[PDB]
Amino acid sequence: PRLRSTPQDELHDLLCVGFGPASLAIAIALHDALDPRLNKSAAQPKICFLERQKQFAWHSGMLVPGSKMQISFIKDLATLRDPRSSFTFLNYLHQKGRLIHFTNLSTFLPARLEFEDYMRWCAQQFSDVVAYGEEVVEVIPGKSDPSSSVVDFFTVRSRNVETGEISARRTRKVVIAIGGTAKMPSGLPQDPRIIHSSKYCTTLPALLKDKSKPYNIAVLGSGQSAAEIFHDLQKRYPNSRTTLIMRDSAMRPSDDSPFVNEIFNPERVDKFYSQSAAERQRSLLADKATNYSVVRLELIEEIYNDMYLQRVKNPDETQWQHRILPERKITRVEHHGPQSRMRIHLKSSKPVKETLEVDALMVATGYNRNAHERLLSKVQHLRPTGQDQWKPHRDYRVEMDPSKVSSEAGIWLQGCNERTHGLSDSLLSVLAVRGGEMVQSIFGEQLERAA
Amino acid sequence: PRLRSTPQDELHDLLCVGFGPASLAIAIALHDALDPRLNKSAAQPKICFLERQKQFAWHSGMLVPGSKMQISFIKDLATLRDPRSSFTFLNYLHQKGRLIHFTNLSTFLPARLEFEDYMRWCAQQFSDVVAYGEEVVEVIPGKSDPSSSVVDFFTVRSRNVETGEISARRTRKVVIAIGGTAKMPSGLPQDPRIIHSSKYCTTLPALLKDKSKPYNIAVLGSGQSAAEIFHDLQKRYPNSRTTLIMRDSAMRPSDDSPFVNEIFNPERVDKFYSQSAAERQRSLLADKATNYSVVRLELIEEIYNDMYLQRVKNPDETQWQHRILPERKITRVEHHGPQSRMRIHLKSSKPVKETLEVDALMVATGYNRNAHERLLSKVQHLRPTGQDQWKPHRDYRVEMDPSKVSSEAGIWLQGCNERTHGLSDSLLSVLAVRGGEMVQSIFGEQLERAA
Amino acid sequence: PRLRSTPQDELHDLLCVGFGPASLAIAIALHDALDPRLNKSAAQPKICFLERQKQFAWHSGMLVPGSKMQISFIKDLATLRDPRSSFTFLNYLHQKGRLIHFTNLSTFLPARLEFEDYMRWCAQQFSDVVAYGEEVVEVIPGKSDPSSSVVDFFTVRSRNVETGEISARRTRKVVIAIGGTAKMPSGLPQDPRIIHSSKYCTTLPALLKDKSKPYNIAVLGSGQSAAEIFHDLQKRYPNSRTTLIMRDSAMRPSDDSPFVNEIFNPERVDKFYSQSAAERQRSLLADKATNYSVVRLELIEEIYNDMYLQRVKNPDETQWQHRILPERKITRVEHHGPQSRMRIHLKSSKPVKETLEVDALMVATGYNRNAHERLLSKVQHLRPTGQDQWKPHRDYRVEMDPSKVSSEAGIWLQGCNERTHGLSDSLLSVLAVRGGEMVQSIFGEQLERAA
Amino acid sequence: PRLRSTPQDELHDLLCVGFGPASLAIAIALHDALDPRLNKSAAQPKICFLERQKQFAWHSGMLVPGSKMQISFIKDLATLRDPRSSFTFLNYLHQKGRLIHFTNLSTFLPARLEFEDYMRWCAQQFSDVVAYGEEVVEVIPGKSDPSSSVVDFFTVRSRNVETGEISARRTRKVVIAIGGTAKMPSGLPQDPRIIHSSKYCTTLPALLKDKSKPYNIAVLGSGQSAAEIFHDLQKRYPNSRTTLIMRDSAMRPSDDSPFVNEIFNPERVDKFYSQSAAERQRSLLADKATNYSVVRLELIEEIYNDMYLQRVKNPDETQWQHRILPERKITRVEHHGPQSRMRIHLKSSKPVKETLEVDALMVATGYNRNAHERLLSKVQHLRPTGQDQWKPHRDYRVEMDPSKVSSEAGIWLQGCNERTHGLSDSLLSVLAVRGGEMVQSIFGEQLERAA
Ligand SMILES: Cc1cc2nc3c(=O)[nH]c(=O)nc-3n(C[C@H](O)[C@H](O)[C@H](O)COP(=O)(O)OP(=O)(O)OC[C@H]3O[C@@H](n4cnc5c(N)ncnc54)[C@H](O)[C@@H]3O)c2cc1C
Ligand SMILES: Cc1cc2nc3c(=O)[nH]c(=O)nc-3n(C[C@H](O)[C@H](O)[C@H](O)COP(=O)(O)OP(=O)(O)OC[C@H]3O[C@@H](n4cnc5c(N)ncnc54)[C@H](O)[C@@H]3O)c2cc1C
Ligand SMILES: Cc1cc2nc3c(=O)[nH]c(=O)nc-3n(C[C@H](O)[C@H](O)[C@H](O)COP(=O)(O)OP(=O)(O)OC[C@H]3O[C@@H](n4cnc5c(N)ncnc54)[C@H](O)[C@@H]3O)c2cc1C
Ligand SMILES: Cc1cc2nc3c(=O)[nH]c(=O)nc-3n(C[C@H](O)[C@H](O)[C@H](O)COP(=O)(O)OP(=O)(O)OC[C@H]3O[C@@H](n4cnc5c(N)ncnc54)[C@H](O)[C@@H]3O)c2cc1C
Ligand SMILES: NCCC[C@H](N)C(=O)O
Ligand SMILES: NCCC[C@H](N)C(=O)O
Ligand SMILES: NCCC[C@H](N)C(=O)O
Repeated sequence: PRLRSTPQDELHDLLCVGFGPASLAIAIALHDALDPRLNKSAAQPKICFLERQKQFAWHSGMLVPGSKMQISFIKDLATLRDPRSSFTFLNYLHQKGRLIHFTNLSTFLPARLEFEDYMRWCAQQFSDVVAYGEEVVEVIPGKSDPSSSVVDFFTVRSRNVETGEISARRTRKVVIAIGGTAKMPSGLPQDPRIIHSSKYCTTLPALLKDKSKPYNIAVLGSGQSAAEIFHDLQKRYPNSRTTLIMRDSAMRPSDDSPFVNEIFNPERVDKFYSQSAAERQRSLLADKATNYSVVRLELIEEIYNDMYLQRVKNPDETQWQHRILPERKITRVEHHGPQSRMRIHLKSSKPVKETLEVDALMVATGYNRNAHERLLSKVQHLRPTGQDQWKPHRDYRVEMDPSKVSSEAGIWLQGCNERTHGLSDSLLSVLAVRGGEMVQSIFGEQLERAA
Repeated sequence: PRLRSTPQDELHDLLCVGFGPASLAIAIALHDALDPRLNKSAAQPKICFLERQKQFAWHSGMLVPGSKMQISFIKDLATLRDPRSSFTFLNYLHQKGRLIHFTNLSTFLPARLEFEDYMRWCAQQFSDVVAYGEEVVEVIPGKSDPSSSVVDFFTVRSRNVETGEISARRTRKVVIAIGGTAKMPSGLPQDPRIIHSSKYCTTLPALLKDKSKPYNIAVLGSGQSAAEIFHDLQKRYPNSRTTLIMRDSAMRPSDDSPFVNEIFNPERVDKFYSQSAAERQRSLLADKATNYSVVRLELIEEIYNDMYLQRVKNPDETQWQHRILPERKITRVEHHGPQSRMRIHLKSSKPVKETLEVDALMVATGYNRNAHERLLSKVQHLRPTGQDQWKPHRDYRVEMDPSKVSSEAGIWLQGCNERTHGLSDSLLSVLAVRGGEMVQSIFGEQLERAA
Repeated sequence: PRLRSTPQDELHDLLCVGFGPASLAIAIALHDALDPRLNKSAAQPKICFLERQKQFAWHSGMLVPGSKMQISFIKDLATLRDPRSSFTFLNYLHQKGRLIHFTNLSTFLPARLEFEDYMRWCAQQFSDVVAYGEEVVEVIPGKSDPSSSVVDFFTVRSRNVETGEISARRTRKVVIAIGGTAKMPSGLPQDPRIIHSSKYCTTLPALLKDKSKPYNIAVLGSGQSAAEIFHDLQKRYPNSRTTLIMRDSAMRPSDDSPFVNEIFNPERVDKFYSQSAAERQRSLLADKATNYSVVRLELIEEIYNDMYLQRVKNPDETQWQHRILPERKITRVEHHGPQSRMRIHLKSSKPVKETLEVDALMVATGYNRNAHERLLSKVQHLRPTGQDQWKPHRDYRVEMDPSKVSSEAGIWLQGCNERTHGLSDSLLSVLAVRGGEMVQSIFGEQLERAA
Repeated sequence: PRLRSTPQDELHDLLCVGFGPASLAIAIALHDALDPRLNKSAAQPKICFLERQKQFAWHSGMLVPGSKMQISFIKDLATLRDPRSSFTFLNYLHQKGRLIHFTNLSTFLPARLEFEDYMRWCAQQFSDVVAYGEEVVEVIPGKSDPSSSVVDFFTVRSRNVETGEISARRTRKVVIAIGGTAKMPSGLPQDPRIIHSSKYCTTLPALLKDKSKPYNIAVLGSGQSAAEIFHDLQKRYPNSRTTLIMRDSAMRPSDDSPFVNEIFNPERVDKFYSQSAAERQRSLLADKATNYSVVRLELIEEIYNDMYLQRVKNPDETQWQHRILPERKITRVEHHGPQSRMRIHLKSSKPVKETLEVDALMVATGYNRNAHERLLSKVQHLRPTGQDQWKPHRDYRVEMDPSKVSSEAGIWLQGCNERTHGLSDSLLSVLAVRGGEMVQSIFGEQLERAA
């Protein structure tokens, strides 16, 4: 099958906000559900994806040279749902003439560059139904009978990133799959020299143009992003003096041990979801080291080894080209001085220390997943009376007042539901299976008519 | 699609001798070629497989506990030809409800027990076209016009392993895929206590019945089979005294390094085949350590570690429970004595040493691949005049005198062609791709009519 | 030098309670301080060690086959203080004729069996100054002038483990290095079938005598001890049905990552000690995963793999020979029934489940380090007024009222000071350096006279 | 003890030619034999070492960034002889304040930079007895009674590398420990752009000065040196186009498997030496993959991975920045052209291909160990009549006619005796033990007088 485009003016069955991996997994699952080769029961649903980037890209600001996936390739966008799918990583390799060559690597962990290209190869097959350069700015409730008190569609308004014009599309069902936004410490001032990890590859080279210059560059944080940037900077700027600032005492290893890791299994979502709010909070805390503020062991070991080599060359740590400053917090940033370097004031992170002069501060402090709140502000009144937070059901559809919203209309959330669905929610871990679940939840009636 | 059985009395399009992995890969490729889901161009060919075992089994005498595949699961019976195939290892796992669980192991190397079950799961889907308990004993030339000098079919005669009756099936094309036979040193006498590695799991427990008894058991050889048996015996018979006898100075590691390993790539068969006899002989020798008389490093290290632990317990090697005797050869076996133990006489393997008294000698000396010669003795006269060896073309069809044999008739060899096709010939390495190549070579005309 | 014995009746310079690794490291450091070859400045101090075991043994109840050290051999009993010492692991190997052979293993982690033998080899060299089979039962204050209010020696009373007779030795200085006692859940009743991990190898075989019998054996806990026992039982009793009961959701991996692991460095003791009580408590919690309720990754992976193999054989987890039951707690133990099996009642560990019938319950719930409290009850009054807990100084000497105790008398604690000295206190990590520090603290005046 | 210098004019007991690791191990063993702390039996022997380098350096032309030892640190210059020695790698680390830090790396394989510094630290302690900048040019026989026919000393003549003046020293005993000389293919012409691997770090940067320039650089060979240079060039010159030319089909992995590796054990020298010439030749061939024309697996895998990444970026191998050209041999080098690039003509190495234009050719073709022949030309007549090759005894002393040479005079060879003493001869493997053996062989009489 081949998904054809729907004219902008027609009522859509589904409109998806964002075309990152989460939305792409839904597109793939729909294709597969409509394929007679895979689904024996298999008109076309009217679907559109809106993506603010001008083309498909996966965390392009963090495509650090040599960076690797932290998940088995088997957990791609189709395999766990159907290994026979044309959208598996192995079939992508076969199509590229690279399958035997990848096999000879004996690794489950492709370069992030390669995995992005896999997803790009998948994404390109849906170009007819994806509108790029469209930033969704609001979702507005709609009534086919404006005199009634029942909402039965939604209008999704997006802004063209190049022209700035506003387009509207109407749909019975909306999916919001917009990932996360850069989290910045509230104490830090705004400055072109202060840059979030998410914009590392895309904006730092424009600030620090000469790769041979002895720049002083600090990195704030101790998670995977902070470690990757710290390590890369030492290769990208060979004569630089880099400094890793962390409030913890040390970089800590990610837990990928097999029993613990079973929390990422697709079948575990049912189990997690059915737990109480207290139990879910308890569970997420207990398993935090699988995902948050943690670094892959291999990378920790490499950075440690690099530090040891500095010790061999010079026993005085204060003279090392690259340094780590643990149990520190930034208390003041001077950035109005005549020189191109900022002055960073540090204290102990325990409940006055040194001063650093730097050309740039990379801030690897993670992400927030609350941007859907702003997009859904105008539909908040459709929630049950007195409810001031969106409550996703197991099938990811948000709860709305049944007396206010028709059964045929709804809004689903994707990627922002860790609190209710578990640690796998924001990752690639369950995307293949979740895509299949989403297609059933959204298009079930049509698929049942064929079944 | 589903391959239906052909009545014994009808002329077959293809008859395959053996239903091990090589024949199974052909069955799978044919299924896939006939599947409209995978091949858009896709009556049924008349096909039968004859297998001497009573059911599908893969080296059952060597299904040693804990034994592992020495090849990536990606090199299964379909993936390298088509990752979308229902016969991939990953789809097998999915069907069994085990895919996520295998993923969590982070290994490319399943237990041999698991891989056999994968192949058994594949094999069971062809039960309608496989006759088990049928040992093929001869291939006889046939002439549709007996007064002419042109052969245009073959009669394949098989012996029922239970009843002993002789059945005949006629076919235009024959494939011989019968693997290897046990290679035994010519100096060794016949004795129930002298057993080839291929019969280890199936016959040794019948000889040495009490698992707690202090048996003396020797193992001859230094390849993967010898190492696996040596290591297993120490677990199976905890109180036994085992001795590894080898003519080499040491167990040597298998070469699985990535550049060298590319010799096993499916596309390399073309390159190898087109080389001269001298070059091919040279090439096979240079790369011998990838496959022959070699042990997986991990297993060498485990055995070595076990030996070290014996040293900790006792510094006198002569007192060790389990011993390795390198650079030795057996010169005499006494096995007519009144006691249940044989007397093995050893000398240096260099161009008189000790004596061992043992309850059993496991002989792990490898395999010969010449059994097709006996089966094809009655068709030898169809080869070009003066040719006293079978010459497989690139497509595995043996050369026959075109003035004696019709273009529609032929015999293909599988698994015994290392001399012409390379080190991957006897392994699982190229089976998926080779199956596809075989289906084209044998059924091409029919498939072209559909294409 | 060679430490000669002191007659029981003479006033000792030092008496050490316990001859485990901590006391042995002090003996070694004293030898080394007195050796002219190592210390250029170098009468004999009057010293005695009292050990309740009949000979040197290191956690003999947990010398599980195949069990390994969780610390580099470089952190032996001398190397970190002086690599030239005759008491290094490498010199032990050299003396045994095993150095080259160990080198060829390429491991930093010897078998626990080997490391015990290293320590036994060290211990045997101090046989003249160690009294075995002597259980210290009390430390009594002594006054050379009984009419005065100043304590200037201590009497250490011990009970002969064979004869039961009481011996007394007088000393100016005492070291208490008695390790830990078995920690048992308070809810469990006393029963010969309920056995702590510390008595696994020494007492379980006496209870379950027939190694081939299909016993049901449970294990309580999820730390290294629980994992080792769980794994071993499956080898020791091949036909048994084992069950691992844990309150956590999963076995979690030990953190041995290099930055975090620096907390075990000898120089870090100064840093840890100088922190506030609050900071120390915070620090110990943050780094808990380096030592407590954690399993070596390799062992987790092996157990996981064994579980997967059960899945291959049978997809129904309830039928598996060996099982893990996570998030469970024991609420009732029935052990008065006519059968030889106890009935264990389980519930969820979250704030009624199944029932198990077992022949034995192995309880791997860790250790307490409070036994010094009982031994020092009669000297408690020498602490500063109102102080109801022993307060070790940096040099491990407990604080006593200077107006009550002479400067030449004192009591040191070893191995029970994690709260004040850090996570390395109970381990082998800092023993070499700590031994040297202890010798200076205790014998400094004599050593200064030579210096 | 401290070895004092001998005036140039005095008769020496020993003169050693070369102060690389082999001579340094002798110096260390002598120190240790004379140390009362280690040898209880312990005037000073008159000794001098002559070294052509201006200071101690270990293969400085191949101190490639990130390069690692291929041998356990335990096989340092003392440990296998005496772990108590002050000259062990661990004691070096302790002295540098780095022991705990190295321990935390969990590696047996220090950087070559670190190991050189270890050896430099050892070497500096013998500065009084080492004359640097002295290139030995000949050994001349000497007779204390010139009218007699008996040689009883040797004169060693050396050339000052700075002034060019000739100095002579007289000695009863000589050791030649001069390592190897650069082996170059005889077909290659002399050119500043054609450089042996041994001069990579020291001379290539002087030829290719701009690290950012898009140079074309070829590497000839497929051993460890060729792989290290190939890999490093890609980092040193990021915009370069590198090409690895090899006559073999692939880089092959070094055999470091534990049983095979036992050939490097010090005790194995006795066993190897006592074999016949035929057996020794056979043995060296069988074990070639442990040392010659082989690459460490880890490095092969890294290079392979780098090649795969090029494939991801571009499926056309001809466009890759860095390429490997297997089964090739150089037949013509054009190097008289007006451009700065040479033209290299390649053919198949099998019994016309492409053309490469390159700025430099690195030639990693190994070493010869025959330079002692030139130095000993004037003493050849002292060998038994008709003997045209030097024959080292087990103790490394060359055979001389007893009627021509006094028992108190002799010449020993070190590092060039693989044919007679085995594969460990040229390596660090047996240096500690061999040093001890050499001290006994040379100074035994003096040491026996003390014993
Ligand atoms: C550097 C990095 C590496 C990672 N690597 C891994 C890994 O190895 N394995 C793993 O499982 N997880 C990984 N993750 C986790 C990651 O969250 C998932 O891989 C994945 O990106 C989640 O997909 P998503 O579609 O939910 O969110 P995203 O990938 O963020 O996609 C959301 C999309 O919505 C678009 N969008 C946002 N706002 C709007 C708007 N208003 N209108 C229109 N479009 C909009 C964005 O442009 C984006 O394309 C990584 C995360 C980071 C930051
Ligand atoms: C113990 C062991 C482990 C191995 N593991 C691996 C591995 O991990 N990876 C890998 O790539 N290679 C491995 N191999 C190599 C092995 O040769 C292939 O895996 C595979 O078995 C080859 O398949 P085949 O069909 O050519 O031969 P076989 O597997 O031997 O199958 C031939 C079949 O023909 C039947 N047969 C024989 N004679 C007759 C007759 N006269 N009439 C009818 N039927 C007959 C036999 O019963 C058998 O079923 C292993 C080999 C051994 C011995
Ligand atoms: C199974 C196990 C394995 C371990 N493995 C490691 C490892 O790999 N690495 C590591 O660093 N740590 C390990 N540890 C931590 C362990 O605590 C230390 O290795 C070490 O045992 C501490 O030595 P110690 O002398 O302080 O205590 P102990 O080893 O317990 O020694 C105390 C001694 O005092 C004796 N004693 C007790 N009471 C009396 C009395 N009243 N009178 C006389 N004598 C008495 C005891 O018999 C004992 O010999 C392990 C612990 C366990 C339980
Ligand atoms: C790049 C490289 C890396 C290696 N790494 C390892 C390793 O990891 N492990 C290992 O076991 N082996 C290794 N080797 C093997 C190596 O041969 C030994 O490590 C070691 O160098 C042998 O020591 P030697 O003293 O015999 O020879 P050399 O190290 O070559 O020392 C000989 C010395 O004699 C001097 N000399 C030469 N001619 C004269 C003269 N006419 N007069 C005066 N002085 C002279 C030289 O300047 C030199 O200092 C490596 C070899 C190379 C090339
Ligand atoms: N940060 C990525 C975590 C991936 C997870 N361990 C999984 O297997 O799904
Ligand atoms: N449980 C033993 C921990 C040992 C510690 N990682 C150390 O290196 O000292
Ligand atoms: N090329 C160095 C080889 C070192 C050798 N495997 C050894 O252990 O001595």
